[PDB]
Parts: sequence; C-alpha cells; structure tokens
Amino acid sequence: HHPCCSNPCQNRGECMSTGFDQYKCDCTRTGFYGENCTTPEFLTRIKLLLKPTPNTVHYILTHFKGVWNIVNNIPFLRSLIMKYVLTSRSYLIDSPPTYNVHYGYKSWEAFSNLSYYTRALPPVADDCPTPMGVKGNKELPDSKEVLEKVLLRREFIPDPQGSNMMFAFFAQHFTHQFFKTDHKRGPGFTRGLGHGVDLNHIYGETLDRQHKLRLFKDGKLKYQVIGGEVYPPTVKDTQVEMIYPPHIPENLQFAVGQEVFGLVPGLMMYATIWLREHNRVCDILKQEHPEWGDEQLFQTSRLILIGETIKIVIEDYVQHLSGYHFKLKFDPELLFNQQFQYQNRIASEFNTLYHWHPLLPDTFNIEDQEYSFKQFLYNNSILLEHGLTQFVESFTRQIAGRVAGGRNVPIAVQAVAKASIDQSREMKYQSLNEYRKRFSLKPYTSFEELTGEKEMAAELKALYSDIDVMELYPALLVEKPRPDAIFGETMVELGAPFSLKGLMGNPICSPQYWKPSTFGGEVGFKIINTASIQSLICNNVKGCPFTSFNV
Amino acid sequence: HHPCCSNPCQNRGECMSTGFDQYKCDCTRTGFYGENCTTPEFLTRIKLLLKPTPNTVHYILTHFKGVWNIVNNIPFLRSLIMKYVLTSRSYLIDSPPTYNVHYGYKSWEAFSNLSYYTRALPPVADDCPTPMGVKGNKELPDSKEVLEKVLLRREFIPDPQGSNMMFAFFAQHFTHQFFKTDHKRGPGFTRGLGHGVDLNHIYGETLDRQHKLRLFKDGKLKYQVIGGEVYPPTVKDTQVEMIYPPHIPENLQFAVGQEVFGLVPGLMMYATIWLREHNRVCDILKQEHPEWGDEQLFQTSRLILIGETIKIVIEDYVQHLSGYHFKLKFDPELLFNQQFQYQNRIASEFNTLYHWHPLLPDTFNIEDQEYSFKQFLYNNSILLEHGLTQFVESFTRQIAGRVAGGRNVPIAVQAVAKASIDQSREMKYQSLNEYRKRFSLKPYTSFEELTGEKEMAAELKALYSDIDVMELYPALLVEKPRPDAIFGETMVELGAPFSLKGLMGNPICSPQYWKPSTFGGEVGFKIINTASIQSLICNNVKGCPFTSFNV
Ligand code: COH
Ligand code: COH
Ligand SMILES: *[C@@H]1O[C@H](CO)[C@@H](O[C@@H]2O[C@H](CO)[C@@H](O[C@H]3O[C@H](CO)[C@@H](O)[C@H](O)[C@@H]3O)[C@H](O)[C@H]2NC(C)=O)[C@H](O)[C@H]1NC(C)=O
Ligand SMILES: *[C@@H]1O[C@H](CO)[C@@H](O[C@@H]2O[C@H](CO)[C@@H](O)[C@H](O)[C@H]2NC(C)=O)[C@H](O)[C@H]1NC(C)=O
Ligand SMILES: *[C@@H]1O[C@H](CO)[C@@H](O[C@H]2O[C@H](CO)[C@@H](O)[C@H](O)[C@H]2NC(C)=O)[C@H](O)[C@H]1NC(C)=O
Ligand SMILES: *[C@H]1O[C@@H](CO)[C@@H](O[C@@H]2O[C@H](CO)[C@@H](O)[C@H](O)[C@H]2NC(C)=O)[C@H](O)[C@H]1NC(C)=O
Ligand SMILES: CC/C=C\C/C=C\C/C=C\C/C=C\C/C=C\CCCC(=O)O
Ligand SMILES: CC/C=C\C/C=C\C/C=C\C/C=C\C/C=C\CCCC(=O)O
Ligand SMILES: CCCCCCCCO[C@@H]1O[C@H](CO)[C@@H](O)[C@H](O)[C@H]1O
Ligand SMILES: CCCCCCCCO[C@@H]1O[C@H](CO)[C@@H](O)[C@H](O)[C@H]1O
Ligand SMILES: *[C@@H]1O[C@H](CO)[C@@H](O)[C@H](O)[C@H]1NC(C)=O
Ligand SMILES: *[C@@H]1O[C@H](CO)[C@@H](O)[C@H](O)[C@H]1NC(C)=O
Repeated sequence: HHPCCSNPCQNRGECMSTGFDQYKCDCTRTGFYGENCTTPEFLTRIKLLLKPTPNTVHYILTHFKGVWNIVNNIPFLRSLIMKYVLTSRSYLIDSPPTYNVHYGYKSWEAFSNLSYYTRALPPVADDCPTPMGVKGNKELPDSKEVLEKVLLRREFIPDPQGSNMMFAFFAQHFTHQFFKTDHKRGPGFTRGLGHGVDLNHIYGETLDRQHKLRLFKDGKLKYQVIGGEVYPPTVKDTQVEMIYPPHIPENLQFAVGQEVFGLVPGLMMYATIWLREHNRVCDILKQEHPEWGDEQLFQTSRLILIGETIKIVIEDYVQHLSGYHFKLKFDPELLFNQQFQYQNRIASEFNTLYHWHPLLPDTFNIEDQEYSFKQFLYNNSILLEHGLTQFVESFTRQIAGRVAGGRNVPIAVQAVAKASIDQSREMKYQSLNEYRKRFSLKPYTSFEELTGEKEMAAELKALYSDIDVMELYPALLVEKPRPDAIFGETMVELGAPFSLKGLMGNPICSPQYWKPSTFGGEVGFKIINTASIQSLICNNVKGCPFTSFNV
Repeated sequence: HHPCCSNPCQNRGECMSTGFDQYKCDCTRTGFYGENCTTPEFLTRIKLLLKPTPNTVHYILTHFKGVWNIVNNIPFLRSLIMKYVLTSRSYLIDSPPTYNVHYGYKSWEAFSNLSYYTRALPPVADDCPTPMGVKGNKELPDSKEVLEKVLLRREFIPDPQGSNMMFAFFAQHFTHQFFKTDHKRGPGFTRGLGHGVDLNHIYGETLDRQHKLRLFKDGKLKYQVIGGEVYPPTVKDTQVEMIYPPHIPENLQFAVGQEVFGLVPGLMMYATIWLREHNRVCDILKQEHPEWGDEQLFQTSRLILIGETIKIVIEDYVQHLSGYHFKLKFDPELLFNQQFQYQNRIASEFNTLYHWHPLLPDTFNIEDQEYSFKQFLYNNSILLEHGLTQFVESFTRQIAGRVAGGRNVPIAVQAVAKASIDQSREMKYQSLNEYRKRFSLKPYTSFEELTGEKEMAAELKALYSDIDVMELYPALLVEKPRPDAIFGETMVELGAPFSLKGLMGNPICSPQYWKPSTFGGEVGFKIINTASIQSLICNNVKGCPFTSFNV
C-alpha cells in the first residue's frame, strides 16, 4: 500500500513516496524539520507559545462588551482589529488551489480544470488498508446507523443564538450559487465555474441563460406582475430550463438564475427580492446615466449587487453567526498593503461543512398557517397567497434549529444527510482529526471530548472505535457547541478561511476594481457601502417590514 | 459622441461619462488629483524627481561590464537586483484583468469570460468622431500604404544583437501556446484558455487531445521511430486534428499539441525536441519512483517541463533580448515577501507587439540548401531529410532580422503584416502615444523623435498628420532601436510587464507549488533549476550540437 497512508507528515508537511515501502516529508516553509516535520525551528517555538487558541480568542470576542463598545466607535481601531481578523485566517487556504478528488499530488489537471471542487486535504489513497489510512476497522460503520443514533432529530432543538428562517433561507440561497454539484459527473464536481460570488443564481451560469432572463431594456431582468406584485418571469415566456414536477401551473413555473430555486418558496422569496433589487439599481443608474445603454446598465447593476451581497454576508450574516460584540467590517482597503490573492476555488470540504440541515424546522409557520415539508415543497402558491411582506414578517419570527450538539437533523431530509456521509466516503475524505490539524487545531483525544457529553460519545465509540477515524461531516453536527452557540469550534475554524477567501478574493475587492467608477460613480459605490439585510427588504418588499437574521 | 473620446484622464485615471456631453475622471490611487488627474500629490512629485527613465536604466545595465561581472558573482547582490527588475514592472498590469474588445468599462462578463484576450487599454468608443478619438483625420491612412512605405523589406537588415534562427523559431514555438486567436469569433478572441505557459502546444488544450497524444505507459507521449530517430506520431495514428493542406501525405502529417505546428519545419523541430524531453523526464522520474503509475509520471513531467520552459525563457531567451551584462535569474522565492498575483490573462496588445515578422530571413539555410518560403512551408520532408542535428547546427549559424528600425518585413508575409494593422483597427486600439503614457513613458512629440531618422518620419507625417494618432503596431517596427539593439523602447517597456506576468504568475511559481515534492523530489526540482537551451538540445538531439540564441 501507499506509504503515505498513515499521514506521517505533520504541520502542513507534504508526503511523497520514495520506493514501495518508504516516504519523505517535504517541510518547506512549514516552520518545522525532522523526518515528519515535527521539530520546531526556534522562531516557530516562540510563535506557538505566544499564539492564543481559537477558544480563547472567541471568549475575548464574545465578552468585554465595554471594550468593544469603544472599539466599534473608533473607526481607526475597528479597522485595525478587522485587519487582524482577516489576516489571521490568510495563511490557511492553498491559493492557487492544489488537490482534488482525483489528485492527491499537485498537477496541472487539478489546477486548470474548473469542473472539480478543490480539496483542502488530498484524498486517502485507493489502496490504503483502512478507509482513513491505517487506523480503525476494515470498514467504517454503516452510515444509516451513524445517522440514526447521533444525527436525526428526536425533539426540535432551537438555535440558542436565535437564528430565524430569514437567516436559514438566506444561507441556502447564497450558498447555492457556488455549491452546484454536478451529480451527472459525481460529488467531486461543480457546475459553478465562477467558483464564488458571481450571482449566477440570479443571472444564470451561461450567457445563453442570462440573455433569456434579460429584458434588454434599461439593463433590467424580465419579470411579470401578478396582483400588482413584481415576480420572476415564467419558463414559458423565457424558455429557461427549471426543475419542476409535471403538475405545476404555468405561471408558478418561475424562471430565475439557479435552476433548483422553484423547489422552495423560501428560495423564491430571495430570488424575487434580488430580481427587484437589480431592477431598482437599474432605475438609479439610468437617472445617473441617461446616456448609458442597456448593456452597461445591466453589467454595472450586476457588479453593484455582487458588492451588496458581500457587504450583507460579512456585516449581517457572518456578524450574526459569530456572536461577537465587535462589529465586522466589509472594507477591501484593509488588504491593500497585505499579501492576498484575488482569486478563489471552491473546496469540497467547504461544501460538506455547509450541510446545515439542522437549521430546518418541523413546520414552516406563515401567518396563522403551519406548513409541513410535503405541502411546502415546490409550492409557490403559498408565496403568492401570503405575499412577500407576510413571508418576511413570518420568517423573521420563526426560530431555526441548532446545528452542532447532535440529533437535530429533520427526518424529512434524512436521505440528504445519509448522502453527505456516503459521498464523503466516496471522495475518500480524511478523518476529522486530520482536518483539525490541517486548520491548526489540536486533535480530539476522545469521543467525549468531541461531544462534551456521554451518551452520543458512547454510541460513536462503539461505531468508530478510534477517535482518529471519526468522520468530518457527522462530527460537525455532534460537536460540543461554543457556550450558547449554534456551532462548535471545528465549524468556525474550517469555515472562516474558506469564507474569507470566497468573499475578499472576489475581483471587485481588488485595488483596480475597488473604485467609484467601477460602479457607475459615487451613487453606485454608495449603494454597496450602505447595503444591509434590512435595507434590501425595505427597498424591495411592500410596506418595508422589519427584518433581521435573529428572532 | 462618447464624452471620453479625447482620452482626457491622465496617469491611469479612469474615464466615465456623466450625461451626454460631460465626463468625470476617477483618480483613485493614481497619486494624482484634479479634473484630469494631472496635478501630483507631494510624495508623487518626490517619486517622479527620483525615478530614472527606462533609457537610463537600460544604459546602466548594458554598460560597466566590469562591475556587473562582480555583481553576477555575489549571490546576495544578484538576488537583490533581480528582485528590483521584477518589482519595478509590477504595478503596470491589471490583475485581475479589466477591459476587453467588447467592454471599455469593467464588467463581470469581461472578468469571467476566458475566451477574450484582455485589454491593457479600453477600446476607442464606437461613435468617436475620429478613429483614434478626436484627433487626426476622419480616416486613418490606407494600411497598404503604411505597409509599403515604411514596413516592407528592401535589403535584408540583420539583427545587430546576433539573434539566430534557433531564437526566431523558439519565439514562434513558445508564444503560440498563448497566442491562439479564435478566427471564427474574431481577433479579440483566444483559444488559449489557460492564458499562459501551460504547454498546451505540447500536451493539447483539451483533455480529449491530451488523451489521444498520450501513450498511457510510463507517463509518456506517443511517438514514432524513423531511421532510429524519435518523432511525433501521425494524425492517422492518434486521430488528432491538425491543420495541413490536402496534398500532404499521411506519413508527413505529424500530430502535436498545437494544431498549426505542421506549418513550419522550424516549429516541428521544437515540437520533436520537447516531445523527447518529456519522455526523457518520464524515464528519470520512473527511476526515482519505481512505484509511480502512468498518471503521476505524466503530470509530474508536465510540471517539470513548465519549469524548464520558464527557466529557459528568463535566463537564455529574455537574457539574450535584453543585452544586459547582468545575469537574470529565475527564482520564484524573490517574490515571496512581495505583493504579487499568481494569475494571468493574455492581453490583446501583447499579441500585437509580438508580431516580430522582421525576424524571418529571405531564405531558410539548412546545410548547403537555401529554401524559399514556398519550399519551406508545410514541408516536413526537409526535417526528415536533414535531421534534427543539422537543423540545430544550421539554425544556430543563420542570423535573424532586426525588428525595430523600419523596412524589414519580408514580402512573403506582407498579407500577415497588413492584417495586424487592419485588425488593430477593427479591435479599436488606442494610439501609440496613449499606450506609451499607459506604460509610464513620455509621449513622442514628433515622428522624427519616433524613428530617430528623417526619411521614414516624413513619410509617416504625410500619412498620419499627427503624432498623437500614430498607430502602435507599425510604430514598433519603425521605432528608433536602442544602440545596436533589435528593439526600441516601446517594445521593451510594453513587452516586459506582460512577460513577467505570464512567467512569474504561473501557479508553479507560487509558494505552495515551489517545493521539491511538486516535482517528484530533489532530482525533478534540479532539472528545472539547471535547465537551459543548450541542455535542452544536448539531452534530446543526436551528437549534442552546440547551440544558443546568438550568432
Ligand atoms: C445552508 C443551509 C441549507 C438549508 C436551509 C437547506 C434546505 C434544504 C431543503 C428544505 C428547504 C431541502 C428540501 C433541501 C434539499 C437538498 N439539499 Co439542502 N439546505 C442547506 C444546505 C445545503 C448545501 C450547502 C447543499 C450542497 C449543495 C450541492 O452540493 O449542490 C445541500 C444539498 C441538498 C440536496 C442534495 C444535492 C441537491 O440536490 O442540490 C438536497 C436534495 N444542502 N435542502
Ligand atoms: C514570434 C515571432 C514570429 C515568427 C518568427 C513568425 C513566423 C511566421 C511564419 C514563418 C515561419 C509564417 C509562415 C507565419 C505566418 C503567420 N503568422 Co507568424 N510569426 C511570429 C509571430 C506571430 C504571432 C505572435 C501571430 C499571432 C498568432 C495568433 O494570434 O494566433 C502571428 C500570426 C501569423 C498568421 C495569422 C495571420 C493573422 O491574421 O494575423 C500567419 C498566417 N505571427 N508566421
Ligand atoms: C475536467 O475533468 C473531467 C474528469 O476528468 C473531464 O471529463 C472527462 O472527459 C473525458 C475526455 O473528454 C471523458 O472520457 C472519454 O473517453 C472516451 C473518449 O475517447 C469515451 O469512451 C468516454 O465516454 C469519454 O468521452 C470522461 O468521460 C469525462 N469524465 C467525466 C465527465 O467525469 C473534463 O473533460 C475536464 N474538463 C476539461 C475542460 O478539460
Ligand atoms: C464568452 O463570450 C463570447 C462572446 O460573446 C460568447 O460567445 C457567444 O455566445 C453566444 C451565446 O451562446 C452565441 O450566440 C454567440 O454566437 C457567441 N459569440 C461569438 C461566437 O462571438 C461565449 O459564449 C462566452 N463564454 C461563456 C463561457 O459564456
Ligand atoms: C481637462 O481636460 C479637458 C479636455 O482635455 C480640458 O477641456 C478643455 O481644454 C481646454 C482648456 O479649457 C479648452 O480650450 C478645450 O475647449 C477643452 N478641451 C476639449 C477637448 O474640449 C480641461 O481644460 C482640463 N481641465 C483642467 C482642470 O485642466
Ligand atoms: C515519524 O514517522 C513515524 C512513521 O509513522 C514513526 O515511525 C513509526 O512510529 C511508531 C510509533 O512510535 C512505531 O511503532 C513504528 O515502528 C515506527 N516505524 C518506523 C520507525 O519505521 C517515526 O518513528 C517518526 N520519526 C521520527 C524521526 O520522529
Ligand atoms: C470575512 C469572513 C472571515 C472571518 C470572519 C470571522 C469569524 C467567522 C465567524 C463565524 C462564521 C461561522 C462559521 C463559518 C462557516 C461558514 C460561514 C461562512 C459564510 C459564507 O461565506 O458562506
Ligand atoms: C504568457 C506570456 C508570458 C511570458 C512571455 C515571456 C517572454 C516574452 C519575451 C519578451 C516580451 C517582449 C518584449 C520584451 C523584450 C525584451 C526583454 C528585455 C527587458 C527585460 O524584460 O528585462
Ligand atoms: C428519531 C430518530 C431516532 C430513530 C430511531 C433511533 C435509532 C437508534 O439510535 C438510538 O436512539 C436512542 C434514542 O435517541 C438513543 O437513546 C441511543 O443512544 C441511540 O443509539
Ligand atoms: C523589393 C522591395 C520592394 C520595395 C517596397 C515597396 C514595393 C512593394 O510593393 C508591393 O510589393 C509586393 C511584393 O510582391 C506586391 O505584391 C505588390 O503588388 C506591390 O504593390
Ligand atoms: C399548496 O399551498 C396551498 C396554499 O397556498 C395549500 O392549500 C395546498 O394544500 C398546497 N398544495 C399541496 C400540493 O401541498
Ligand atoms: C519539400 O522539401 C523537399 C526536400 O526534402 C523538396 O525537394 C521539395 O521541393 C519540397 N516540396 C515542395 C512541393 O515544395
């Protein structure tokens, strides 16, 4: 078998076979040397002693409110701390990207082929005597058994951080622009070739699709008016391929950027809100530039909405998730004197960790109705019956579920969760503890340390035997959450760097793009730097209802 | 007409219309302010006073040969100066890229669509009152007239720098991996979607082509043996599409990565050499790694060859062109504490400036034969009859033509030269003086200043009227050359920054790739770091004939 199967190389060292029975570690720039890259250079030893742990930094960020009150109001300071926040997680993502499901060593195929998700860790080699390499049993536990014992919801566990259905659908709408698994090819492949925040879920992945969705007048997107309300256009009008069951009324077959968005009225809510936002920005730009044509109006509005999206994700969405007293800031200037690559490639592991199905409730509570999954699926008439305004008001009040902490996956989505386990295995994912080390975290020494609990720990112990072979995806959902948090440490420490890269890596954040002229003048630039989840709903939903990501 | 037609914004300020008759300049980070970004800030004024001109720097580097002989032998000094060489031309290229032929403003379409060549300067607006903006006559001079008066060769003018045919064909071979104009779509479009040194001209642009070219044993490429010599395989053998006129017999239809390389035996010479090098490197890696499979062997050989190419290009090719006494160095590490983007997008203008057709001789001299263009083109029998050893020996001896200095384009390729002017025009290229200011050069105040001569300048005066509407392409070919040099100032100053980006911007130059493990260990790494044009020929050509890019 492959001599690297045991993952001997530590601290980001790279393993390479040298003959059938031998390996060498390459410790270049790791800060370590020795056969396994385990011996610290002097400078490294100092850095390691002085560096605070993620749990310590989180404590400091979620306490001392008096300090953060001052910091948040001194702009020079707020910028300085945000600069630390951004740069601390910069050495952690390979960029240019490296590995993929088919390549456990660097290759031009892995670099150049955009159809693959990239990989933060190389796959376990094909011939390893064990699923995770060398430790554990010959077979991993039955995935159904893992799912049922420690993943499936018994009683609904509410998010102690107070996440609402506005947050849950925002998460799903946002991520589905860049997690677009090409199931025809396999779980290691994506259809989102832009690899980030390009708003293809609004505009379409291809030029053919975009041009079918565009009005070609005033930069705008096609729409229909139903009962005085602006909604996305139909499949029939646009000839735009969408996923719908045969039994759906023509006018409820909405055509939008992402093909799967008719699946959920909650997703259509955001599709409609964003469509309106685009057309609203078109109106503003036309007033500012009566000289501009349709093409420049469209393209400029698109860049602005990309900007809006990133502003909201950092300052409202990530801000909410973080639980910090410090106010995070979207400001591209902060990296201008740093070393940062303005590029991104979506990691398979980012896709995996983002399977936050425990967010979903048992019923979808709108006005006085309580919709089950069956009746809520594919049913856009619910959106039109209640209206966007009542959707917002209802979803702002309904609490979402806790993600970490175990046993909170709705049984309606049990097949998706089993698939996450099975697909992790198909893609030869390394173990939880390997991923923890990869992201500078101490490996868990027991199952009880993982869960911070006794019952699920015992069930996991009997299923896996060894903590070093525990799988990543189920570990994220059973992990001991931070104090009164939705997530555990592993979710945040893996998730933050992928996120930073996807948000700040966008070309509009680069020195040559981050200029008022890029966005049609100071008015366009202003739209971005004033955007909030509240302003988005206020400007596009009748009656400007109050909204937020928390109940 | 477009308010920005006059190109009012200076010092890299961005122009934007505000109403039908008004414009506004964006001076962000230019170091300038004022309506047209012309009045400098204090630090800028100090920065301009202390900055030497390109001609001063060029003089220094090509004189004091005794001082440079010292500096070349102190590793620390050599590294310091090479670092200065690289960084001084870094702020000059938009990365991530901006404009293209269809977009004079920044857009997601221009950023994301790899089928376009990018643009260092935005195109002149469709409705401008004058071809170049507002200056000059309603029409540019007839291209046929420009070609015949100042571009076409009467006597052959040899390169005073001594460039040989090994150099001419290396240039043609190398650049034709990234200059692959999509003639179906137009001159603004490329088929080189890797946008740089990916070696698709050896391995093929698509995985289909690669797979038809590969042996699938020992990492190797397919080949044939003729008279004990290793040559590329045939179209019939591989089923790989090549461009060959119908009269070319089955056995002389060699299949290589780039479909046009059958055009010239000089190109087939390099294709064969590089094919041999790949299989040579496969042999080495197999010895170091008896345990590797075909796939890892192929991929690792590819990364090694990419490295070899970059090394040879910098230390032999660019070294020769420069005429510097300073020994240039290929060392990715020099950029590790610098702000640099590991990405590239091929610029339309890089393509245009690289139309070095004056390099081509009147006649191709192999052994005691003197082949005309008609005889040389599409004729691989010439290669098989003489052999690679004789090709190398002959091409090493035969001098190339001077590029700058006017009147040196061979009549045989006149249609090609006329197409360069014509296509610059339909792609709406801005003027030479605009391109000079974009690259921090003083605009030419007269045609006599451009040529450094009276006769051609007078001809150009009659054709263009105004120096500020003089076209870029013909200017490069008629420009006053540096003392005893092949090129003038515009060629070097525009060319060099594009080159840096294509070479150092390659993923293998990034810190996560630049390690021995990427290349199969210390042996593979040493192949990259000791590569040269002489070693390339020595390793792969019978008898190891001496070679270089001069004499
Ligand atoms: C962010 C939170 C979130 C939510 C609230 C959510 C809500 C729901 C929901 C009820 C409203 C249903 C019926 C589904 C149904 C599915 N989801 Co999600 N999903 C979520 C995060 C994800 C992500 C991320 C993926 C991976 C996308 C991919 O790989 O294409 C995913 C994958 C899936 C898949 C398998 C791949 C696919 O077909 O796209 C199904 C089926 N699911 N999901
Ligand atoms: C680098 C120097 C160099 C050399 C030595 C060279 C030598 C030769 C040569 C004899 C060996 C022949 C028969 C040709 C013939 C051609 N060359 Co070149 N070319 C060179 C640089 C280029 C470049 C660069 C292009 C653009 C290619 C593209 O964009 O596909 C080009 C374009 C062409 C075209 C396309 C015409 C057009 O529409 O632009 C033809 C035909 N020519 N060339
Ligand atoms: C990115 O990676 C993809 C996976 O390697 C790759 O798709 C694969 O493409 C090859 C060749 O085009 C297909 O293999 C073919 O082999 C023969 C043809 O001689 C046929 O018998 C097969 O049916 C098939 O056409 C693979 O099927 C295909 N693999 C998939 C879809 O998973 C992409 O081509 C790569 N992308 C780019 C742009 O290079
Ligand atoms: C990149 O841009 C080009 C130029 O527009 C696109 O090519 C056009 O595609 C449309 C829609 O499929 C065709 O109708 C046109 O004929 C094409 N124009 C041409 C050939 O010049 C191309 O599709 C774009 N690439 C991507 C990935 O969207
Ligand atoms: C900025 O540039 C513009 C255009 O180059 C200048 O506009 C004018 O320049 C001359 C000075 O007034 C006028 O005689 C011209 O009519 C007009 N130019 C054109 C093409 O219409 C303007 O002066 C400049 N502004 C500053 C502050 O220097
Ligand atoms: C770093 O590499 C590992 C390889 O996994 C280690 O080798 C093994 O360590 C085990 C536990 O100590 C031994 O039981 C096992 O026999 C051993 N295998 C060997 C020596 O071939 C190396 O000891 C270690 N090297 C260094 C220098 O620390
Ligand atoms: C700019 C973002 C980078 C760092 C922000 C600091 C801390 C992150 C805090 C909480 C985030 C929680 C979990 C991370 C996982 C997914 C969220 C990423 C959001 C996204 O970009 O899709
Ligand atoms: C994808 C493109 C990437 C790399 C191209 C590499 C080399 C192209 C070579 C020269 C570019 C054109 C003109 C420059 C001429 C002489 C260079 C000498 C001055 C110098 O750069 O040090
Ligand atoms: C509703 C989700 C559970 C479906 C059947 C339970 C699968 C067996 O799982 C068991 O569940 C019990 C109840 O939570 C626990 O006490 C056990 O620790 C667990 O192993
Ligand atoms: C021999 C040097 C010629 C001097 C340059 C100006 C004359 C070029 O003129 C052109 O020459 C071409 C060559 O075949 C012909 O095809 C054209 O008919 C002719 O107009
Ligand atoms: C769809 O929604 C309507 C209310 O808008 C509801 O009454 C109906 O039962 C739903 N239909 C299905 C098929 O569940
Ligand atoms: C091709 O080259 C051969 C020499 O090998 C020469 O005799 C012949 O004339 C050439 N073919 C043509 C048609 O030009």
